[PDB]
Amino acid sequence: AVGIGAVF
Amino acid sequence: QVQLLQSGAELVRPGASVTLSCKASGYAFSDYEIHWVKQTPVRGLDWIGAFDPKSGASASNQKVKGRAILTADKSSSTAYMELRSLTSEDSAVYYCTRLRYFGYFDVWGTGTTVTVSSASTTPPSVYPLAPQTNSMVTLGCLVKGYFPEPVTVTWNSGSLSSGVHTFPAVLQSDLYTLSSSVTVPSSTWPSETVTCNVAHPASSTKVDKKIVP
Amino acid sequence: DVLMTQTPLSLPVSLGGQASISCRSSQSVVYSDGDTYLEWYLQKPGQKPKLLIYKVSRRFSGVPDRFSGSGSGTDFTLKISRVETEDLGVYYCFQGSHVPYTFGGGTKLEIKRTDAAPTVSIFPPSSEQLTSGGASVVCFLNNFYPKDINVKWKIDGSERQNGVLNSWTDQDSKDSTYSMSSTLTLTKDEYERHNSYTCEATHKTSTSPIVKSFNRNE
Repeated sequence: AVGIGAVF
Repeated sequence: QVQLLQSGAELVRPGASVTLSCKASGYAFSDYEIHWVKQTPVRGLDWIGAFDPKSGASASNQKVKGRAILTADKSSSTAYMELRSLTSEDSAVYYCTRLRYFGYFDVWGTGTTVTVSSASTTPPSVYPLAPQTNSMVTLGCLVKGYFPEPVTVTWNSGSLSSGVHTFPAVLQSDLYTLSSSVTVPSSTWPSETVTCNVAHPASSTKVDKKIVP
Repeated sequence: DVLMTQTPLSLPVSLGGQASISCRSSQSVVYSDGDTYLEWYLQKPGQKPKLLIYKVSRRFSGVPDRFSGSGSGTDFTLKISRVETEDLGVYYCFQGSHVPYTFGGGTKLEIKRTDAAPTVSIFPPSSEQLTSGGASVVCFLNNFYPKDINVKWKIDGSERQNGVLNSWTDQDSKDSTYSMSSTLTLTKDEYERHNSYTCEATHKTSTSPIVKSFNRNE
């Protein structure tokens, strides 16, 4: 998965 | 030696809360998020939520919310998930697993079996099962009248691997019952001690029953 | 939200055969980094979930080459060659590109093997159970194939069908056989009002039943 914490 | 440790089981009254613990070892805690996945009895993985110790972010899937609070203790390298106002619809095995950014769920926890009921904890009553020649002896262990799931049954504290069948428990009138089978060479029994180890984490009870003729 | 339709629900394959699992998403699962975060997981009976495939076609460390993942847009495929007894379990596709992340419904791999007759063992109620008012007589029918089997209880020659509980193991991790326990539960008072207890198994293996017995007097 991407990770809920990676997009910022 | 990466590992994620969780409590064995939690019995929760309906409408109460539970706080699940997922503690990591063997790596830098803040470099991996901690995700929580709900497993339902026969199948179904369901992603509940996640916490990122690096950024402090939280997220949950929407069948649960108003009720899931995801935190983490970086001091103690521990993640926590709180689930409020529980119903029987929340009873399941909850797994924790780790995720590096753009990575994957490579390491999982043992899982915590959560049971939502008004009924009380009941430890099991463990009964020995003793009975051809030219044979191997099949022996048993009767684990009756416990609540809630699960129970772990081993033989010789894990030293008797092969020939062991643990049958799924059957629920009836708010009580569980299962049996465990083990087969050993006739030369070994009753010559060598064969002992049945029953563990019920919700009772925090552990019972040992030697199988005697 | 993003939806994950997995077919089939169970998948019979011969030992050494070829298996093919399909998973299909409601939308495209390409992420805003260019990659497609499609994963395949396996959960064996009584064990924690395990990772096999990530990034539609890439194999995780320690996963053999028999497992092959492929996908394009909304249609994804996991292929297992030369299926082993160790391949048994439920396989889940997983999308990790749009939160909330979602799993498929799962596909249960049931493997076909040769027929095996059950080994029957009968056990009288324990001394410890009787001294507290109860009496269960347990009958094990172990390592048989196929799954369908019938157990008949007889007390002093007359068939008894109430108070009997049946439960099947999952398919055996090692020899892909099934085992089954059946339990006739009595009070100590009714148990000691009869003498001979019989357990009768009929299975596709044989025409006449496999019978195990004991007598309370003996």
